[PDB]
Formats: sequence, C-alpha cells, structure tokens
Amino acid sequence: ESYLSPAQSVKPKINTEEKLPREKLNPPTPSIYLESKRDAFSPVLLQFCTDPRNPITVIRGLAGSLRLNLGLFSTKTLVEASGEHTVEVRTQVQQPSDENWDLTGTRQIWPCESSRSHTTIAKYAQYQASSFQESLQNHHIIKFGTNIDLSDAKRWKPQLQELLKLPAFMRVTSTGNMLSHVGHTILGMNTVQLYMKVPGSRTPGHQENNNFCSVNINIGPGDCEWFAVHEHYWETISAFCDRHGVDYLTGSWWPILDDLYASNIPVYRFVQRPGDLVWINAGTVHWVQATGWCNNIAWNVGPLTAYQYQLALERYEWNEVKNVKSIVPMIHVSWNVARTVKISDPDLFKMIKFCLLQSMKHCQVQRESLVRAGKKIAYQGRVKDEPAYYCNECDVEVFNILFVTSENGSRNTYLVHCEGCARRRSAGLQGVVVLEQYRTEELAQAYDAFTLAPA
Amino acid sequence: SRKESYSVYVYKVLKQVHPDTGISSKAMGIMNSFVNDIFERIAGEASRLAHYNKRSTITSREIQTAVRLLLPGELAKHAVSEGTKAVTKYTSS
Amino acid sequence: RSRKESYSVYVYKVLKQVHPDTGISSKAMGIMNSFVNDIFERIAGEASRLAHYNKRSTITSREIQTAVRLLLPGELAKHAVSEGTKAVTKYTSS
Amino acid sequence: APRKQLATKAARCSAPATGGVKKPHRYRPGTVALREIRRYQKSTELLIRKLPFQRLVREIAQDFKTDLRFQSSAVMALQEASEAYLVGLFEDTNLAAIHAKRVTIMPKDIQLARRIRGER
Amino acid sequence: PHRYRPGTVALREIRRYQKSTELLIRKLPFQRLVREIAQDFKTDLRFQSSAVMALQEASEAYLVGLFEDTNLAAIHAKRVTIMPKDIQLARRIRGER
Amino acid sequence: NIQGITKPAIRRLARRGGVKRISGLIYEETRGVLKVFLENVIRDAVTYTEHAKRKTVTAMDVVYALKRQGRTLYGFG
Amino acid sequence: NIQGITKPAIRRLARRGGVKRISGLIYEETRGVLKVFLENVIRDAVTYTEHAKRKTVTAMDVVYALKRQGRTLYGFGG
Amino acid sequence: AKAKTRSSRAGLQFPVGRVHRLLRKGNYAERVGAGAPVYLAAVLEYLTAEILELAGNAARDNKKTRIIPRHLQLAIRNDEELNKLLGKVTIAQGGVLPNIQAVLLPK
Amino acid sequence: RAKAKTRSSRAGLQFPVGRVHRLLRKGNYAERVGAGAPVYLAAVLEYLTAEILELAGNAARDNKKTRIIPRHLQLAIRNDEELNKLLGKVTIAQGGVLPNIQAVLLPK
DNA sequence: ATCGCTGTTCAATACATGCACAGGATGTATATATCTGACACGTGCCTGGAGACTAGGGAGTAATCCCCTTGGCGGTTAAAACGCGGGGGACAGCGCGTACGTGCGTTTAAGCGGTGCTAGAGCTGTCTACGACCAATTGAGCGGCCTCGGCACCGGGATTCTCCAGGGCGGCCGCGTATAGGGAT
DNA sequence: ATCCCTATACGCGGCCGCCCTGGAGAATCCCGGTGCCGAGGCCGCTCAATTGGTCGTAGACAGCTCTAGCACCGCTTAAACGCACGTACGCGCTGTCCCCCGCGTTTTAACCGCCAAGGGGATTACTCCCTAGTCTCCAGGCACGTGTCAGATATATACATCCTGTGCATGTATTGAACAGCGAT
Ligand SMILES: *CCCCCCC(=O)N(O)CCC(=O)O
Ligand SMILES: [Fe+3]
Ligand SMILES: [Zn+2]
Repeated sequence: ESYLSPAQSVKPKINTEEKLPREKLNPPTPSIYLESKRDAFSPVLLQFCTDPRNPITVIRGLAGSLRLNLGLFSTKTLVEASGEHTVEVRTQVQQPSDENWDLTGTRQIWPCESSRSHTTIAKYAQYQASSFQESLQNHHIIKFGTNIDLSDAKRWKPQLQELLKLPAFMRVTSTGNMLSHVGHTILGMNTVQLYMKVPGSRTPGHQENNNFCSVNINIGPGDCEWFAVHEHYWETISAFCDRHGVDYLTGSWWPILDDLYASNIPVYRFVQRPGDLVWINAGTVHWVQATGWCNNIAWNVGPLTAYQYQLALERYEWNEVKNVKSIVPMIHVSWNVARTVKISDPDLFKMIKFCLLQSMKHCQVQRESLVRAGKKIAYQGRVKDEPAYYCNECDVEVFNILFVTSENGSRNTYLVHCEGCARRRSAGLQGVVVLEQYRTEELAQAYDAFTLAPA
Repeated sequence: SRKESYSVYVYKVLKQVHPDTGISSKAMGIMNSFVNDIFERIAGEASRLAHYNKRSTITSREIQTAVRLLLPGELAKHAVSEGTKAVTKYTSS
Repeated sequence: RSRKESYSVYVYKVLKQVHPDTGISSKAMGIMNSFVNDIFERIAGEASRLAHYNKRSTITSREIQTAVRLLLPGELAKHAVSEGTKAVTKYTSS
Repeated sequence: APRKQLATKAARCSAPATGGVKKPHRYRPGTVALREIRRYQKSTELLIRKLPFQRLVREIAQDFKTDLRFQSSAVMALQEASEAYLVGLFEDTNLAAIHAKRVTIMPKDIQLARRIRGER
Repeated sequence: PHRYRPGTVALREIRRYQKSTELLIRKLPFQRLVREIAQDFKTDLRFQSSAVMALQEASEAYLVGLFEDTNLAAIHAKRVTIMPKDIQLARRIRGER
Repeated sequence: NIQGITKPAIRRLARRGGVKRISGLIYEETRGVLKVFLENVIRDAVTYTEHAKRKTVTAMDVVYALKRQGRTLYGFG
Repeated sequence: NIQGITKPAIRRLARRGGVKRISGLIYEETRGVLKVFLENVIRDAVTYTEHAKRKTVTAMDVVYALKRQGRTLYGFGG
Repeated sequence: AKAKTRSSRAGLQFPVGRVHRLLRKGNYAERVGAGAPVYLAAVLEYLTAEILELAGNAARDNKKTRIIPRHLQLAIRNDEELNKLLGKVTIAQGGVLPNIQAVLLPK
Repeated sequence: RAKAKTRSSRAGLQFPVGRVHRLLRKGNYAERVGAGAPVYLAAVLEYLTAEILELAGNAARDNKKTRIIPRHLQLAIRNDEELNKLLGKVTIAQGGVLPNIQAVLLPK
C-alpha cells in the first residue's frame, strides 16, 4: 500500500513552533506586473508562480491590458448568458470586514457559518443584483454563490473562448498543466468556475484540494480582502483546530489574526480590483472575503514544476490516511503525465518513480494473491477518458484492477469496491466482479516508456 | 267531445310575425304542447309562491315572480315588460 | 309566539318503536322533518296530477296508492302499498 | 456478454458546507394524499372558511339587491349546498380522469363532467 | 375498384343522418319489443299506434343523446372509437346507473 | 326479440349522434341500455293506464310517463 | 373576493371527493364553477326574498332556490 | 250590455278567458286575481311569438313556406335562451343540430 | 258525545291522520279529499320513516353512539339501494360522503 | 519554416415530405315536371265567456315590539403562504397486429295496400253515498323549563402502517469442460 | 488404420431476481378522566281535531255506439346479413422533463368571546277592495266539409369531392474542402 516515504520530497521544511514579529507576521508578499504577453508566458513569470519563495503573487491589471471580455463573465451578461442553471450558495451572515462574532456578539470563534443551498442561477442573480446598490440604496444576511459549474463552453462560449489568450500554465489545462492529463473534467478543479458574491462574502479558509496552484480573477466590479498563509504553517491550522475545535479540512471556519497569532502565522493581507489577476501559490491556505458585490473566475492548475508535485502529493497522502475525500487522482494523473509528458528534471523523475514503482508493486501483489484465488480476472481495456473510479465504502482510488458490480438498481447501476472494503464485504472478496483495465505487461511497457528528456 | 287547443291563436300570432308562412299539423301539435308546458310551469311556480307566503290567491305579482324564476335572463326581461304593459292596458280600458 | 308544527312528536315515537334505547339529535330531527315534508309533497303532487288526468275532483286511496307505485323505487313501493292497504282496512273496519 | 457499463458518482469541487442540517424523513409522494382522502371521507365538518365564504356571498348578492342582510342559517345552508355540489363535481372529475388513464384531475376533466351533466 | 378510405363514408353518413329526422329503427321490431316488455307488467295490453310512435321517438332521442355524450367521453381519452366503457362513464357521470 | 334492434340501426343512431368508429361490443351495451330505458318508461305508462281502469296504453300515458321520468316529449299531446 | 376560497380549501374539497393528484390549474376552474353556482342560487334566493317584500335572505329562500335548481337540501327548514 | 273579449281589452291574441278558467280549475290557489290571467296570457303569447319568428326564419332559410317540427327544433336549439328554457325537452321529428367534433374531421 | 278517539289510533298509526287530512285539504291538491287518502298517506309516511330510522339506528350503533346525528342518516340512506334511489337528488346538510377510493388510486 | 501528420468549420449533395395537380369515378345540389293529400277556408251552433249585481273574507296599511343582524374590539391559534428538493406521472413517440370500415352478393322480412271482426274507449242518464260545512268540545301537541347523562376535549400509551436497508432461496446465463468418434491422410 | 480437433451435450456456480424481514418513525386509535350543554321528560294552555247531523253532487253503474286495434294476405324491394380485404388505430413499451407532493418556516387572519345599537321581521287591528257566485245573453271556436297548391318523388344535369398517381422545393442525413493545431527535421 504505502507509496511514499522520506525519499522523494522537494517540500521546504520549516517548524510550526516559531516566533514572528508583526513585520514577518504581516509582510507584503512578492508581487509583479505584466506589460506584455511575453512577460507571463516567459518562464520567469510562470516560475514565479511555481516558486516556493513567494506564498502568492499578484498579476495586477493582466486583463486590464490584454482586454479579454471578462465583462462577459459579468452576472448581467451572465443572465444574458444563462437563464436556468445550478448555482450552489453557502448561506452566511454579513459581518463587517473581519468581525465574524458569535451569538453573544463579543467573540471571534474559529467555526464559521457554512451551510449548503442551491436554486436556479437566475434566482441567485436576482438576489445578488437586488442586494447590490445595497438593496436599492452589522445587520444583514448574505447568500454566497459558490462553485457554479462552467464545464460547458457553449452557453459561455465568449468566456472560455477568450480565456485562452494567456499561457498554458495559467490556462484552464494544457501540457504545462497536469489537469489536462487526467482525462477528466473535475468540477471546480480543472474546468474554471465562476462564483458570484455580495460585499462581505466569505469563503472559509482552506488549501485548494491536493495543494495545486490557483489562478483567481475577480472580474469585479467588486473587490476582495485576503488572508494568505504559506504551506509551512498548514499543520499550524491543525494546532488551533484542536484549540478552537474546528478542523483544517472540509470544515467551516473563518480565522482571526489572534486565532493563529498564538500560531504566529503571518498574514499576507491584500486585495484586488475589477479585472485583476492573482496566482495563489500551491500550499497557500487562504481565507477571502469579497467586500463588495463581485464575481470570481477561479480554478486550479499545476505546472510540471518540481515544487508543485511535491507540495501537492502531501494532501493526497493525508486524504488517503485521513479517509478524507480528494479531488484529483494523483496515481492516474502521474501515469498519463509519465506517459505523454516531456519530463525533463531528475528531481521529479525519481519523485514520480518511487510512487509509480509502489503502484506497480501493489497491483502486482493484488493480482498475485488474487488471480485464481480471486474471481475471473477481467480486462476492461480503459476506453478513452474513463472517469477515475473511486471506491465508496472507503472512496480510495481504484486503479487498473477494481471491484465493480451492478448493486441492484432497477436500471442496474454499478458500485465499486477496493481491497480495503472487500474486507467488510467478506473473506478476501466473495461476490463482486474484478475488472482490471491494464495488463501488467502494458503498464510495465508504459513504465519503461517513462524517460527524462534532455530539454 | 269538443276538444280545446291553442291552434286558433297560435295561427294569429304566426300571422302577426310571419304573414305568409304556414304551419303543418305536427308543428302545430308541438306548439300546443309547448304552450301547455310553459303554462303548467308558470302556474305551478306561482302557486308555490302564493303558498309559501301564507297567501291564498294568485295575482300579477306571483305570475311576474314565477316568470322571473323560470325564464332565463333576457326572455325574462322581455316577458316581464310585455306582461306589465298588458296588465296596464287591461286596467286602463 | 305563533306556533310552528313539525313531525318531531311522531318521528320520536316511530324511533322509540324501532330502537327502544336510542335517541336523536336536533339537527337529525330537522333532517327527518324535512324528509317527511318532501315525501309528503311528492306523493300529494303526484296524486293531484293523477286525479287531474282522469277528470276526477277527489283524491282517494287509489290515487295515493298509484302515486306511491309511481314514486317509491321497487321493493319499497310494494312494502309501502301493503302497509297503506292494511292501514286503510283497519281504519274502515273500525 | 461485454458489460462495459461500470459507473460511479461524478466528481466536483465546492466550498465546504459544514453542519449538514437536513431533514431525512419523508413520505413518498401520494401516501399523505391518500391519508387526507381517508381523513376527509370520514368527517362531516365544512372544508371552507366561513368568513371568506360570507364575504363572497355578499359580494355576489350585491349585484341583485342592495342592503341585503343575510340570516346566519341562510349563509350556512348556502355553504353546505356549495360544498356538496363541489364534492360531487370532483367525484365525477376524478372518474373522468381515471377514464383517461390518468391520475391527475385537470380542467378538461371538470369541463367534460360539466358538459355531460348538462351544466353548459 | 374505387374504394373510399376508412372513415370517409362514416362522415358522409353522419352528415346524412344529422340533416334528417326520420326514425332510425324499423317500426315493426320496435313494436314487438315494446309489446314483449309490456307483457311482463300487465297481460293482454293493447297499444295505441300513437303510443308506440311516442315510445319510439323518445327511445331514439335518448339513444342519440347518449351516443353524443359517449362520443365526448371517447374523444377525451384520446380515441376515435367509442366502447362500452365510454357508455358506462357517460351513464355514471349522468347519475343514471 | 331484443335482437330486433339490429346492428345497422344502432350504427344509424350513433351516426346521428356523431360517432365515427364503433366498437364491436357496443351493440350489446346499447341493447341493454335501451331495454332498461324502455322498461322504466313502459312500467310508468302501464301503471298510468291501469289507474284509469283501461286495457289500452294511450299516447297520453306514455307522454305522462316521459314527463315524470324527466324526458318531456312534444308532438303527441 | 373569490380568492377567499383558497388552494387548501379546494384541496380539502377534492380530497373529500376522492381525488388524489390535483393539477395546478384546477383551482381557478373550481373558483369559476363555484362562482357560477353561487350566482344562480343567490339570484333565485333574492327573487324569492324580493317577492315577500323583505330585505333579509332567509334560510327558507335558499332552500326554495336550491330545490328549484334540482338540488334539494335537508336540515335548514321545511 | 255589449260583449268584449278580455283579450281585446288587454291587446292580446291568446285567450284571457280560457287562461283564467284553466287557472281556476287547475287547483293552483283558492282565488285568482283579475290581472293574473292577463299577465300569464301575455307571457305565453310573447314566448310563442318569439319561437314562431325564429322557426319561420329557419324555415325560410330552407326555401319552405310551411313550418314543420324540424324548423322548430332548429330554432329552439340554435338560440341559447330558448335552448335553455327547453333544455330537457324532446321534439318529435325534430332531428339533431348538425355538428361534428373537429377531432373526427379528416386529417 | 262519545270519548274522542284520534283518527290515527283507529288506523293503528303514529303519524297524524287528521293533520295529514288538514294539509291535503289546505294544500289545494284537489277539490275534495277522500276519507281514505289521509290514512293511506300517513301509513306510507310512517313506514318510510321507520325504514330510514332503523337504518340510521343501526349505523349509529356501529359507531358506538346512543344518539343519531345527520351523519348516521346519510350513511343509512347511501348504503341501502332503494333509499338511495328515492333520495338520489338530495343533500343532507352536515352529513358528509360515503367513504370510497378508486381501486387504481390505492398505492401500487 | 516546413513537409508531413492531425481536429474543426464550411459548403455542397442527395432524399423524402408539403404541396400543387392532373384525371376520374362517385356522390351530391339542382331545376323542371306531376300529382297527392293536407292545409287553409267557410258554415252552424252550441258550450263557454262576458255583463251586472251581491256578499264576504283576504289583503293592505299602520302601530308596536324585540329579535337578531351588523359593527367592532382583542388575543390566540390554527391555517394559509412561500419556498425547496425530488420522484412519479403526463406526454410524446414508435411498433404492431387486430378489429373495424368498405364494398358486393344473398336474401330476410319490413312497408304497404286492402279488408274484416270485434274489444273496448267513450258518451249518456240515474241516483246514491260520501265528502264538505257548521257548532261545540276537549285533549294533543307546542312553548317553556330544568336536569342530568352522553358526548366532547385531553392526555398518554398502544398498535400500526410507511419506508428505507439487509438479505435468502429460487431462477437462468454463461463461462467453462470434457471429449471422442465420424472424417481425412 | 490411425491422428484429429473442434462443436455438443454436460455442470456448476455465478447471477440475477423477488420477495421476505427488521428497525425506525410519524399516525392514528383506544383507554381513563373531567366537565358541559343539549336532548328528554314534565307542565300549562289553547286551538285544532273529533263528534254529530245535513246538502248536494261526483262518481259508480248500467246500456249502447262506432273507433280503431288487431289479425290476415300477398307482394315488392329495401334493408339486414354474411364475407373477404386491408388499413389505421387502439394499445403497449420506452424515455424525458417537469410539476405536483411532502416538509419546514413565517405570517395572518379566522375565530371565539363579549359589548352595543337599531333595522326590520313578525304580529295584531281595522277597513275596504276585490274575488267567488249566480243569472242571463250571445259570440267565438270547434267539428265537419271542400278544393287547390306546397311538397314529395322522378329525371336528367351539371358540379363538388375524394382518392391516387405526376411534378418541384426544400431543409436535412450525408459527401468533399477549407480553416486551421501539431511535431520531428
Ligand atoms: C473546490 C471548491 C473551491 C475551488 C477553489 C477556489 C476557492 O476555494 N475559492 O474560495 C475562490 C476564491 C478565489 O480565489 O476567488
Ligand atoms: Fe483555497
Ligand atoms: Zn474501498
């Protein structure tokens, strides 16, 4: 099972038990500009976005110069770009700036209001537009547009079409963005997502699932207050997660400066403005508040850069041992990337090598102890762009071999099983089909194909 | 013996509304039956009206009320007008 | 002030005949009184029409019996006619 | 023989919705309707509000005679007659709907039940 | 062999029989049916010719009206053919069953 | 004897009523309906005639029976 | 004022009438039908009342108007 | 002494005397008012004249002089008021009104 | 004179023969009323009332009640076929309806 | 840059319905001709309507009471209104095979014209019992009263249906299997 | 005479399946408890039913006529029957999309209790206007008889219509061409 150890890690090491003054705890974060396409497209900018030195960078006015029609992303032409769709919204209380008090009205507890809800897109558009101008020209309540699917380029054609005049790594997905290579359309992960919000809108702090780099463009006209934190302090969250009871993953919480102040976690406080762009570096746990009526276009990418992969796989391992749900299959992604990418760095070379070898070994052992003692070892074939199949009794990724049978269902739908849950099923496995889509010979051939180009 | 029917008067009314049109025998029987039906209806309704109000006579009031209760809307309006005019002319003479 | 007659006095006696330990509410009593009045009106009107058809000026037991035959449905008609015949025989005999 | 129909849930990325306040228990669509049918088919109380019905009756009567006062029993009798008429009309409409192989009574069912009954 | 498509002579017959007033049943069979029905109630009954004519006219009117209502009941259930269930529905909704 | 109302007769009645297609089972249904209607009307008329102490069923008796059932008939007195 | 007869009341009437699933547009149609029926009965009752030279519609007037329409009512008078 | 039919006095064509006699001998009330027969006769004449005018128009629309039961049926069933007044009446030899449901008209 | 015996007693009835005679005479149904018409009509009315009341009492007993409310009368009328036919065009105020659900509406 | 490969995006091509559109059978609206019997009129008279007076009770008008119909106020409590998520049902569309419509030949019996017999509907005269009418009387039923038990509300537990799981024992499917003996060398 | 070698009867073990079975949880029902108001029995009275006798006519009865209801025949032919064919239509199955239902939450107004005023229903009282009744006079309308013209039946005709086999036209189920992304050289 184990696929990782202290053999592959570019992750810079700092200790959470540190001391920091106000300057270090509140320093300006590395920022840059863009005066031509070559700037962002040049490796200097992309590396700056893949550079561990800066927790996050601001590409100020990037759209302001190239002039892509991000105003078409405006909820106005959004309604004139959609009448009916789903807009998931997190109901939350309109606190002023950073004063998310509690019932008693004089405390700042870590837990934050984060409740699910949804309706038609035009419903949220009406609500947000009406609450705009401050509801036709603290005390207030605010529905919070979140993760509004945009995986279709037809109804949003101007948007996605004009959203390609930028570099591939800052682009939705391309050979410089490993998300393209997963053969999937992870919602809110590899297909850009637009989320509208009103002043004070707050997405509780977090690290983007799997620790990718994030490309965020608030098309405005709203602004945004920010709280960025570098990846080192991540377990620091966990620390006060125990103190204030909240959790670091999948929970709800809006930190306050003093909250992590005993954590001595600095705060890269800054903002943006209509049309700007920003790169939230992989590993930056950020808590944002749209202080004005705005709409974000945000998604996640990882350049093949070495630091990205290592900063990311930590979350994958965490989730695997924390039974926590991930949103990107690193195993499968590592494969297609190691299969059709110009890997040209020894660091990432061995980095992938180790866990890929572990994948080979565990698939080997699985089929070995279960070939004839198993149950009809099948060869599905892995038709192109098969959705990554995830267990449900444990959720863990199932690669190559799998346990899928039609679990009743008047329409005969199919449910998936892994070795970990094959246990709860019965002795080893007794009842569920086995369907492995890659013969060990083919996967070994692909492994052999993996090489470090001299680029 | 000697029967009685409205055929003698139904032919006068006909001559007053369609001077050159005649009527067959079946049609005349239908007309006589229709007059009998409407007479029975109105007389019965007027009798019920008189009995309800603890009275023992049927007058123009009862007939007019029965016409209003049995006739549907515009027929009723025109019939009431014609009946009131007829009673006025009868009294004046 | 002024009196108002009703069939409640006799309806209760009939009820005591049928069920010797059951009562009746006021609304149910009004319903029964209305039913008696309605059936009386129906039978009397049919008998009057029968007498008018045959150029008679009196309503006799035969007119009532034929009206009952025309109005009441099936078995009820036979039972009611039998009862009425027995009642008239008892009345005339005594 | 070749199944090739394996399936699973679709991935997505969303801001956490903590708490998860939800109401799980629900009756299937239709059972509570049958419960209401049974409950109202064993009772005798009127199903319409008295004050709204009185207001409607007076509004209608305003077009016949002005300053028309109503005895309380008069309005009660009018309500009883109207509700009995509507219940019978609904029984016939439901019969028409079942005839048309449906379960939902539509305006066409009411119109057919009225036409067949001779009420225009 | 000029053959008319199904339903084209039916409409011609509908128009022909709606333009007319003649009694659609043969008088002698109807007379025999009336006599047979009556013989159950009273024996050795004699019928006036006018009485039998009135009975036949009333029966024709009743059946024509019932067929109109049954045709309405059939059209509602997306059908051009009338059937016994249509007649039964027309009779139930009519309060005569 | 009830079969004397032939299928063509019922088809003519339906045509006058407006029916375009007629099922094969409708003729028996129409015969039953007609029998019930005639039974009710004839029972009423025979009772009417028997009241008058007669043996002939007058046209007026049929008219009175029809008026009593709810089918007023014009053209016979 | 016809809106006083509300959707829940029409639902209760239909439930007593044996209806299980009710279309959205049936409520307006029911309101129209009820208005027509009430207009007819109230017109007959007002005629009856006017005959008696009165100014209050008595229960007897409503009973007579209903019996005139072919809908006899029991329990509100003769 | 000089005779004068009450129909002439009221200006009617229907018989006021016969209507009065029928009202008296039909057992409708203990007494009959002077104006009751006149009103009832006037109403009967009005209804008869209206239906007769409609039937005559219908007959002339068929190129005929004599009115037959078919024209009376057409007049009664075409006009809504007369149709409602006689909605439960069967006219002998009247026929049916010409109608066909559009669903049945050929496609 | 002799001890006045109510006309109902001679007919062996409990409905008012004299009152029915009064109503027939004053209802202007006929010029004259025979001596046997009131007796026959009263007997028929008493029989009909007895039938309805027996059925209503049975319905009330089924309900575990001592008195008879309009609901019991409606149940008795709408159950018996002949009574339903006689009172088919009648509505009993505050009576309700007979429980029935179309077999198809029942849960599948 | 380019000499190849590649996915998209456009236009061009073929095809079957909508619809003219001929003919041609078939049924229909029509227009003149002819004759029948039903309508429209006249004739006599005779039952019913009108003129005239009486005599009496029903209805109209007024005066008064007091019932009950309206107008209103407050709080409480269920019921209405609004919004949400989801599954169950309405509607469409396609396949099919079955039963009804059409037309033609065979033939059953209804329609029709006379014709005679008689059962009974219908009229007329008699008179007799029975129903109306009236006077006197009393006791039956109606208007109030009081009261006491049946029913109505209440609470609290006892089934009890709904409504999701989870299986357990019957089915078919289907993969595997053993093969071996008629064919071919 | 011997090798063969794959399709066939064999099996067995997975595979679905179709119900059964369990808890959990909203529903509704039933047992015990307390309390109120309405139904039931009593009492006083007054007016309606009974008794008892008389008057007049309505209907029951007998006698008698002439209508029309029934039954026959003998025939014409109009319509009902039966059959063969095919088509379009009723009915089942599948798919989707969406619109009602079950539920929770806010609000709102229905409802109950009580107060308060007065409008109009309900009654009694007095008076006269009008309706029933009676008698007589005579006019209209009913039954019966006559003729003549409107409508039905016939024919020959011209025309409206429906069914089927022609054509173009067009938007689309199906081709090549013109954009390109894309990469090793
Ligand atoms: C997986 C759901 C979140 C997607 C990542 C974006 C995010 O979490 N945001 O809060 C958007 C904030 C922004 O940068 O615009
Ligand atoms: Fe984040
Ligand atoms: Zn698992």
